[PDB]
Amino acid sequence: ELQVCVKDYCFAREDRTVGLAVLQLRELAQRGSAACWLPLGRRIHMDDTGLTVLRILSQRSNDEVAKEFVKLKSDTRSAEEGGAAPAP
Amino acid sequence: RNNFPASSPERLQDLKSTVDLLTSITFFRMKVQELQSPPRASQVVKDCVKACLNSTYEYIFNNCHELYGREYQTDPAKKGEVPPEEQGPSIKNLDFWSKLITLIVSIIEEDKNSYTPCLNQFPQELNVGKISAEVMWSLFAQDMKYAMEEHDKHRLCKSADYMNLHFKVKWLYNEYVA
Amino acid sequence: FLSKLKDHMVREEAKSLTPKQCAVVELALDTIKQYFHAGGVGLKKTFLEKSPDLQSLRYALSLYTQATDLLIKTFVQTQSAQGSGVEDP
Repeated sequence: ELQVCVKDYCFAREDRTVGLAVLQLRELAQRGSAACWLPLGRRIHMDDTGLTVLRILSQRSNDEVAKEFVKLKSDTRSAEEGGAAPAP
Repeated sequence: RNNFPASSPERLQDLKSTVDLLTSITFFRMKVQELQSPPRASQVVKDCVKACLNSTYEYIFNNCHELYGREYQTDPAKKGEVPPEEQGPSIKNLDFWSKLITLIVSIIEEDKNSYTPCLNQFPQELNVGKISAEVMWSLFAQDMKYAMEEHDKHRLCKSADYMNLHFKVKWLYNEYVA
Repeated sequence: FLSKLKDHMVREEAKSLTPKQCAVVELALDTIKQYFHAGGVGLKKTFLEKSPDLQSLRYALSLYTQATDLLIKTFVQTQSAQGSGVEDP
């Protein structure tokens, strides 16, 4: 899956997450090429197994792939300038 | 860094005894208050270090000229408050970036050399020199990438100057970061 | 364990079900199964093995030891709903 994130560039400060979108490449496995307007969220929406895998991967707190995966899924919109919590 | 400067071994020792006190408090919370997951002394300090490093980075990226100025600058007339477009990034020259490279080196050295030994209580968890190199490069590389993109639109420095900068950057990454 | 490493509450490593506690449990379960089987006086081994309750329990257990890539593949294959409309964009 692609994860597309918009961020505000901020030297001296920190680059704020504006929003995040997921595109499943299963779709593209049929489509070959796709034009799409991905709606952006504040956080990625999950089931019990995503949340179970995530809490499992977060215990692998020295695995760099797990660290970056956990960090990447655990990225959410730094709320401000337009809002904190999404819907699923 | 500001509260316990490396230039004061005495404040480095008070700093060391402070982290010995903070272990002693964490131990009191754990042992006397019988708290089960009190704040871990190494993580508590790692936050403070990351904090102090980020305050350092912000301050250097905003004040590169005043800092590189006073700390090294190869012309005494250039030690002062050079324009903000030269204490942060210039479009005219690459010199802010050669200067920022030296600032970064100097800090990672002080952290590696004065603070990593002063703050040995969690040696496995708290290499101050490595936390320094990572934090500072990360913040740098973002800023440098945008700079090179900006130069590319204007081309005020010669091809050669960017090639020289490339060798410096190549060196820097291949030294500290790689 | 939502709280202690899914969630934000504690900077602890949570401690997983460790290989030894994955064992112990898998053996406690085979013993419980043998108990519930009661040498044929209780539930058939076949009902117990096909038990969705047991299979679910085994699945959750299997996750706790699984490799990072396999966990990540599992995430992508399971999180299918992360590709059908964000809500509050």
